[PDB]
Order: sequence, then structure tokens, then C-alpha cells
Amino acid sequence: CRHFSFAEIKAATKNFDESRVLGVGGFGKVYRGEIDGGTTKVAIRRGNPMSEQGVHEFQTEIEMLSKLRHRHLVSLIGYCEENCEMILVYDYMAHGTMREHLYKTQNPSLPWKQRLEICIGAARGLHYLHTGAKHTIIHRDVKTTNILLDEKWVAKVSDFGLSKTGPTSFGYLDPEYFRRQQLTEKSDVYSFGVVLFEALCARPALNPTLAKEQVSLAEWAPYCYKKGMLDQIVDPYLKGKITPECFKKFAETAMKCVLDQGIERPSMGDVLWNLEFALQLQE
Ligand SMILES: Nc1ncnc2c1ncn2[C@@H]1O[C@H](COP(=O)(O)OP(=O)(O)OP(=O)(O)O)[C@@H](O)[C@H]1O
Ligand SMILES: [Mg+2]
Repeated sequence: CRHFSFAEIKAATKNFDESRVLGVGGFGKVYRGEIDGGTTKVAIRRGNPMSEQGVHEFQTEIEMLSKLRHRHLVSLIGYCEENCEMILVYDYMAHGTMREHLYKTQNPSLPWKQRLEICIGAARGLHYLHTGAKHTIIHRDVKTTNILLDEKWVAKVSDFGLSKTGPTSFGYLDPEYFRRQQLTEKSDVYSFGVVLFEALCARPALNPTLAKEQVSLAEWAPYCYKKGMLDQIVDPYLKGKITPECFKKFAETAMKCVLDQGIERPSMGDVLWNLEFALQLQE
């Protein structure tokens, strides 16, 4: 885990030029930069150290990512705490978030096979979190803005500030958590099921202007599948492009992920295999 001086961060970002801002978020601004004499492109997060939440998320991200390595996780290159600052340095993901290629965007729509491969890549990253670290890691903030795409469209899970480990956003929250008050990796499975319906339906997980039954995609899409009308809320670009057996396998997998009770949901390894099976059924 590399430690950067603050002058390196300032140089990498061209003195935090607004030219290089990729976005703003609760933690702070995210900048595009380059390091190593310009051979490595980076995403640089500048937080606010006066904030308890920011400080807690900063330390959580470092303690988590400093020990993980996986093709489908964004890599932490380093950090800077110099001058009591909170800066995180990541691999740059040139194609942004999964969400920016699904809706409310002028990016072209993604072909179905590409969407399925993005979901498989994200599932492999989550499966690694649940089974490949020293203890189970619960991400706790799985959503389409926290799946990033690199220049070859490889999907990477990002944003670990809320994750939790060790043997103890609105439309993505596991409702069973508000009832059983327990932490389980099945809460990531739930969130990921919502991401799968987003890839298929190309609309927000939560749209608060709709009819009550439609507001939450986690409830609406299973309901439409049972009434034989899921095909009617599928992304218009996808209509006629999914084979019947792929569609059924994909939809049944997503429905199982958003069951009310976590004990009935599949593991991420089971989700991952069913998606790869769905991809074979598409061919
Ligand atoms: N490694 C990266 N490479 C390229 N772009 C990134 C990278 N990490 C973040 N970004 C971009 O930075 C922007 C801000 O991301 P941020 O983490 O603030 O999301 P947020 O939705 O504001 O916060 P949260 O989702 O955790 O509430 C997003 O547009 C995202 O595309
Ligand atoms: Mg995010």
C-alpha cells in the first residue's frame, strides 16, 4: 500500500483542476490524474477530514482494500493522510459506472451479452468478498453506481466505505435488516438482485413518482414476472434479444436474490453459476 505525499497528489491532479473532476459524492470530489511520470491513470478521492463519517469511511476503505486483490474489484493504489488530509488513490475506470450506461444518459445502450458479462464480473467480485478474504466481507452498498467499467469493459466492484468484516441507498436496502437487525452476506445478495433487475429493465431501483406498486424495482419486477408481464417492463433495446431460456434463468435468479428472508436467498456462488448458465443459454 503506497503512501503518496500531498505534492504528488497535487501534481497528479494538476492542482485539483476542475478540468479533472470526475464527480462529487458524499465523501468528496473525485479527480482523474496520472502518476509515475504519466504512465498510470488514477482516480483520486479528496475527502473532508472534519467529518466523522468521512474519517470512518477513509479508514474502512484502507483496512479493507489494502489486503484484497481481484480482477473484479477496483484496486487501491495508495492514500495520502499528509497535512491531516484524507485522499484515496485508485485505478482509473475509463467507462465510468454501470448506471451511466443503463438509463438517464446519452451513452448508447449496451448489447445483452455485454450486460450479462458485466453482471457475471460483478458477481465474481462479490463472491470473492464473501469467500476469498480471511473473513466474510459484507460490502453493504452494492448498487449500479458502485460497479465501474474499465476501458475493456471489465466490471469492478468499488466503494468499500460501508463494508464490515469478521466473525461477529434506498432502493437497495435489505428490508429484512429492518426486522431481524442482523448482518449477513445475504444482504449483498439482495442488493445484487436489484442490480440484475436494473440491467434488464434499465430504470432506477427506486422511482418515488410512480404508482405505489412500481416505486421499488425489488418489488415490482418479481410481481411482473409472476403475472407474466416482465417482458413488458424490460429495457426497450432488449426486446426480442434475450432467448426464452436465458430470460427465464436470469429472471428466476434475480427473483430468488430479492426474497424477503435472507435464509432463502442463494449464496453469491450460486448466483454466479446461474448467470454463467444463463449466458450459455443465450448462445
Ligand atoms: N476508480 C474510478 N475510476 C473512474 N471514475 C471513478 C472511480 N471511482 C469513482 N469514480 C467516479 O466518481 C464519481 C463520484 O463517485 P462517488 O463514489 O462519489 O459516488 P456517489 O454515488 O456520489 O457516492 P455513494 O454512491 O457512495 O453515495 C462517479 O461519477 C464515478 O463515476
Ligand atoms: Mg459510489
